[PDB]
Amino acid sequence: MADQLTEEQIAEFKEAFSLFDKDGDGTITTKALGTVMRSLGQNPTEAELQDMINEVNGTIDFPAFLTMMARKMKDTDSEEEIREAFRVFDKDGNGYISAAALRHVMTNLGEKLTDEEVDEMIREAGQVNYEAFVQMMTA
Amino acid sequence: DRVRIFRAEKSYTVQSGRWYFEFEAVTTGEMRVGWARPELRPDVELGADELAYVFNGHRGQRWHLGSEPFGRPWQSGDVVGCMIDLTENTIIFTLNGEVLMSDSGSETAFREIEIGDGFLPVCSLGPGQVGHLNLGQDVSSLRFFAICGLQEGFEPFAINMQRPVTTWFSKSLPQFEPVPPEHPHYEVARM
Amino acid sequence: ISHTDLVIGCLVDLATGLMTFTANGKESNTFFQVEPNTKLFPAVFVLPTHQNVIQFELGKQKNIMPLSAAMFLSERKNPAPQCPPRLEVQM
Amino acid sequence: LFAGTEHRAIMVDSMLHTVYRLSRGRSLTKAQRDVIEDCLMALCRYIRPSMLQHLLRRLVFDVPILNKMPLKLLTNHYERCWKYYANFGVTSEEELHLTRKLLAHKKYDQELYRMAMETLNVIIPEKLDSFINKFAEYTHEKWAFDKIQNNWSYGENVDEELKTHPMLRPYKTFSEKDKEIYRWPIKESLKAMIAWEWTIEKAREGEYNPQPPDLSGVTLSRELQAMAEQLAENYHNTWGRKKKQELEALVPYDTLTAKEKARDREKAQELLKFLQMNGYAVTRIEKRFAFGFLQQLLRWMDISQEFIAHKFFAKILLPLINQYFTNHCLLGSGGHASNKEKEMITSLLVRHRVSLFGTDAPTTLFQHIAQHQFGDDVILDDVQLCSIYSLGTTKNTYVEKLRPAAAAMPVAFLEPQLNETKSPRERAILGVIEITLPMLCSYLPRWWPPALPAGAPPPCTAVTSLGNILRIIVNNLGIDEATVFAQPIVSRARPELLHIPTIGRLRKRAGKVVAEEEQLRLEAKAEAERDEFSVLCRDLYALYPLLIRYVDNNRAHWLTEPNANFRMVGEIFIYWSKSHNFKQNFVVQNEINNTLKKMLPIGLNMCAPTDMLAKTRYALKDTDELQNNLHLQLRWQMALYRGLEKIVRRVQEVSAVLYHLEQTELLSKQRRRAVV
Repeated sequence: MADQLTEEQIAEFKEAFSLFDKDGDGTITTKALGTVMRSLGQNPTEAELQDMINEVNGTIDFPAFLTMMARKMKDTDSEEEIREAFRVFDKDGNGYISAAALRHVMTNLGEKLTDEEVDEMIREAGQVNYEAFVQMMTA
Repeated sequence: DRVRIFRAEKSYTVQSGRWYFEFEAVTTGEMRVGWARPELRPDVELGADELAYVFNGHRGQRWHLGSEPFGRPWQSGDVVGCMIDLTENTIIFTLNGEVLMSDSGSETAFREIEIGDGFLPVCSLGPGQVGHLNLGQDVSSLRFFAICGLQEGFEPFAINMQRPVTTWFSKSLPQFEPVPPEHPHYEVARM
Repeated sequence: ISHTDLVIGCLVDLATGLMTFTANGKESNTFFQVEPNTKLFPAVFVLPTHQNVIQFELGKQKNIMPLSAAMFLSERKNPAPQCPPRLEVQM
Repeated sequence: LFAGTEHRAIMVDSMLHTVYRLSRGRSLTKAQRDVIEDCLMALCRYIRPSMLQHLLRRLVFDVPILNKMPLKLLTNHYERCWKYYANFGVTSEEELHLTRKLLAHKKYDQELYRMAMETLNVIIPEKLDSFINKFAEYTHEKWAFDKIQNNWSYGENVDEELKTHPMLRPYKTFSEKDKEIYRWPIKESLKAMIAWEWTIEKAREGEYNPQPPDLSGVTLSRELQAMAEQLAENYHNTWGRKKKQELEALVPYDTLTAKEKARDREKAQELLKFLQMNGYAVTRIEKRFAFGFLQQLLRWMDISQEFIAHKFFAKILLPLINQYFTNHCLLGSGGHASNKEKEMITSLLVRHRVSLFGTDAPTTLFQHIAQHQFGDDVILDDVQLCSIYSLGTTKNTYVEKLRPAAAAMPVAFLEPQLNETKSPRERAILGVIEITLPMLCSYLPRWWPPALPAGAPPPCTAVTSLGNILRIIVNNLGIDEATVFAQPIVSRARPELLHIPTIGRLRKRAGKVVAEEEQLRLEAKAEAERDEFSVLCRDLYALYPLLIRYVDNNRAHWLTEPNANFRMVGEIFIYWSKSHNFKQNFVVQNEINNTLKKMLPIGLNMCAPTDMLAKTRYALKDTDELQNNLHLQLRWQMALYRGLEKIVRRVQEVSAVLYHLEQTELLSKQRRRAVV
């Protein structure tokens, strides 16, 4: 799903891609793919370069370029989302969220979870930490 | 030589209730008292296999499939009671009327023991050690039972027995015996 | 390291109590003589050093009856070697 | 499933190496290497540490000298904390290597503290040409002695099934074609012994079934075993450089195995015994850590004053953590004491925890007296900085309890303590006739801040020594009966409730319980009726008072049942309703905790049962269905024992039992990422 990127990145990507576009076709060389990411500050080595082209002839087209841009920014946000997800629980922001302050924040979020499952969330997990909570949520 | 193992006859096994006896230790050292399964092998050290539950009074540790430190070691002339409660799978050791505790403070030396075929009291005397085993025929002949064990609910062992309980000791004289077919090292084959 | 099997056979004469021992059919120097009314069990003592160690062989020689006739009063006249299940190896 | 591989240990030894061979590489990404590094530590567990040292010899070769890297440090710490409840020298080699290395700085101290528990150009002399033939002749003298014992035949061609040895002769009976197998080897080893220590000369006299002589007549001395250790490594250096040259066109000596060093050492112990003939003898654990520790301690206080006047500080933090590690992990006793006095002047939190550790691990009397003088000077300032003294005020009291497991200077501070953080001042205080007068003084005060402080050392003094302590307890009884600082007051209460006097305490505490019982019943009446929070507060204060109340009740019961096995019957009856009231009351109790209500019912159970149990079983049923009217509405052995107001007393114990009886009594996968 290519929707996980916001607009201005694609605006920045197309600005970067058209800057190194070969003839305006939207084709670039295999080398220029490395240079254009380092033109965007991203510095992956040839290991992260090699597996991406064979995932998709030396001719990189702009949708074929963009689908690789989705996956490189999908994995990084997938792990940094869950610590800031725990930030709203604890009043301080460290990881010390009291279990008393959970059974009204969890029945009031909008996935329509009733009292039985937020119970079932808890007794199959005092204040619990964050890293056990990112373990008990991802499962 | 080796260590002598003392127990009661295999008729006297228990399957339920809560029971108790006493054991005076005259000269301390290597001795061992506790409770054992009825099918007890006389070759093994008392408590090394899964057939015994037995406290050691030399350095204050319990023996079952190994060791773990437990309570104070001995003096010369102190009473070491033992009691079991099959209704809750517990084994409790009392010293001088005072209940011994673990390193964690827990008094129950062993929990969650399977009942199985039963249990029966067992002693063990090292070389030189002298100590008599009051199995509890006369209730007044006991000493520290009234302090602990009486109002808890534990009955003594020989509470209503007009004859004393016969005792079985392990010999030292080797005798011949047929080789068991489930022997782990040796096996025969009549061809 | 011997690649051959040392076979030791023994000889017990009941009406005299004279006991002798043969080593691969070659008679050894030793011998033994006992009291009149005494019994004896056949015996082998061994410290094992192999996967296969010894074999008790209940056989007869050229003109003497095997151990089956010795220990069963119903079969004292039979020279055929037998091994009924009452016979076994103790330890 | 790999638990206990005594079935096989070679395939897993090769497999454990090629995993770490694939650990660092040029053709792998972050994703693929994280699979392997998680596969490695998953195999570092679930196997016995017998086979673990097969790679641990190889890791300490590579990592600990350099600050890839964390892949070593991770697997290391998961094995050194795997048996703490040969390779050991390699670890200590790595331990000093990591110290030589001392973000990445924080990734090291965890794994560290977890482990805290020329021959061709060398000239040959005149006897060296005689020794290269004699160590060739004695080699043929020992080899024919060994083979012929295992029935080795004689053949012109050396056959393995025939066990033929065509070299079954001496080196003096061998030509250049039959001594060339022992020409270069006995000449390069003598050249390696000469290039290591230039001593190739004769200084002593000399010493087919060829038999070697008794070369083990003299053993290895302090200079001979070190030279035999120098001959094994030099034979390993020349053959090891030969292996590094041949395979390009790898095991050292000190970090060798327990099995590899057994076969390599016979090449030097027999060669030094062969060199010892004809006079050609070439003759040239924790305290080491403590030595470097004191060496670091000198540079620390030197740098501490260097910053006081105005890299290593992180290393100081790295050391203090290891110092706190080794102290908890625990001639040499003086060296620690030397460092103990070294750090104390540097103070004149992180180090203080290590200081508390080092004080718990227990010349210095001058340091003690200077501190005691600094304390009294601070006490002069206290009567009139504070941070450096308050940390010293606990470290001393730590030490004052440590040594129990400059007397005037201590006595000077005692008067200073008596002069004027009051509880902390009362804390280190406990750590004759003048005390005896004060004993009756507080007794008069109890008959009626520093009152709490004075009783602390008084409890410490009477315990150092009978009825005097019995008077002090009764003095402590009425003080609480009138009544915070009751917590530390209770801390000394259970410390000496050892040694009639109990009966006086029984008559005293029975009133104490009943007053608490009335206070409980009042709160119960308050519970029967904002005022809800006030009743919750009042019960909390009541629970607070009950905390120090039951604490002395336990140890006193440890002599009452010892004696009586009367007044305890009242004490059981009084504490009965307390447990009944304990049966929201617990809600206030649990917050007060952040138990004694349980254990009080335990000791009283034996006493209450000391005073027909079917009726007790029946009355328990009505108390689980007031019942006092319902109470109004082996045994031969037992009656032999029991013989050796009943309607209410049986009703009393019955409900206590039933109260005690009551006392002892999915999501789908996309839903999980949705709620995240």
